[PDB]
Amino acid sequence: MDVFQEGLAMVVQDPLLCDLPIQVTLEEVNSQIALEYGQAMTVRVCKMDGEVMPVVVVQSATVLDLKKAIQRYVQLKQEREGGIQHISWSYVWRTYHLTSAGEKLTEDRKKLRDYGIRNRDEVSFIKK
Amino acid sequence: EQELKAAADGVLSEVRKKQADTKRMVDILRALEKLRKLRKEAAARKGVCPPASADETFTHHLQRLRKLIKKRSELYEAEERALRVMLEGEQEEE
Amino acid sequence: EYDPLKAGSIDGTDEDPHDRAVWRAMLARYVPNKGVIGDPLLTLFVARLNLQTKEDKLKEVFSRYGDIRRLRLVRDLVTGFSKGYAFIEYKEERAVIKAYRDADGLVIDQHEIFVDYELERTLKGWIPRRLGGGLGGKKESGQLRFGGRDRPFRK
RNA sequence: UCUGUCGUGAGUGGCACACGUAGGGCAAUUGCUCUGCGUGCGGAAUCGACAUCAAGAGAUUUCGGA
Repeated sequence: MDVFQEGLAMVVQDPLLCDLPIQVTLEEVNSQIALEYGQAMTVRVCKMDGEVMPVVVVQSATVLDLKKAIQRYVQLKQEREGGIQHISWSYVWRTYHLTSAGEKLTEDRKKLRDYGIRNRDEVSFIKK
Repeated sequence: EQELKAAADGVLSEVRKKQADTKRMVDILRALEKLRKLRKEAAARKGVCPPASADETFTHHLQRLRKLIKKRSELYEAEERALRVMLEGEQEEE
Repeated sequence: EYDPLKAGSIDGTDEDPHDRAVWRAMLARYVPNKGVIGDPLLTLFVARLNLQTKEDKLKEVFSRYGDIRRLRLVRDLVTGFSKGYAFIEYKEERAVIKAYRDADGLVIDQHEIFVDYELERTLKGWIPRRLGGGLGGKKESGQLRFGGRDRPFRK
């Protein structure tokens, strides 16, 4: 009773649609809509082993909103590869910070544009 | 009323859960179809590679898929109507 | 034979937890994750590595004790930060015991590494430090867990 | 002495609950109602946070309520 999966699979094979990770879901495609409209922006995060994950947020996204985007990206990642799914995000955000250009992103309420973050930027992790 | 609602809730909510799932593929193809459009505006330079084959292959996919989705929803709507017919039938006579 | 009770005491004579972390150790139940792989006999758990140490260098310096079947350095799941400890899986028990006796104190990237066996699936009732307990510790940090190779009991 | 339930890659997950916190609407300077986040009773000082188990930094003393 999952005929939609076959259709989604073949449609993804569109050369102008290869960016999409098999299972599409509404929030992922909608985020890339704002990418075409320019409202969104991609903020790259690199884990300390060098692996990079391209988290996408809106231009007016706040720091705390960016945090959930990482949660949304990571959580979506875990189901596809089947890793650990019950990430204790309370702990992860309790001990680690977010830093860009040597400035730690502490104010969850402040928006990334004032924190100097532009599209296609890079931010890293650091302990409390 | 509390157990009248719960009895309706037990069946009506379950049908909606599948119906919401049944609707969930519609907006997937709606959002995907939109995303296809704005990338063709950027494909004015990318249109060198054949988009007509790409567009033709894309369009025939959803239409059969959306036809099957509508066929499935007709089954679910009939049961939703039937459940609404039967559930309210019992509550008056009780 | 791990006992969170006596682990908090120098000579195994304490009958009452002197630390809430000891109390948490008794209550909490631990099972190794799905990431725990391989025969526990041959897993030489090493610790106190440098956070900049790469898993290749660990293979490079630990191959001198013999062939190495498998290796993993542990990093934080979400962040990627190295956790400062690894797990070396060897072949033949001759290699791991050689790794046991000499590699303890072996300086790697300006750090004196710590070497032990894998005590999860071998030491009864073993509880890691995260769940309260573990071994080693530092008496500076308001708590300590005796009974390990680093701090044997004062028997 | 300081919530319940379902869960085992999860003493750290899900939901609910309680308390606190940020933004929205309503009434009489205050009160009532919704969404996000923090802890599971809540503060202070000190020692740690560069500790031995596949991912998790806590602990000693102190004092406020129930």
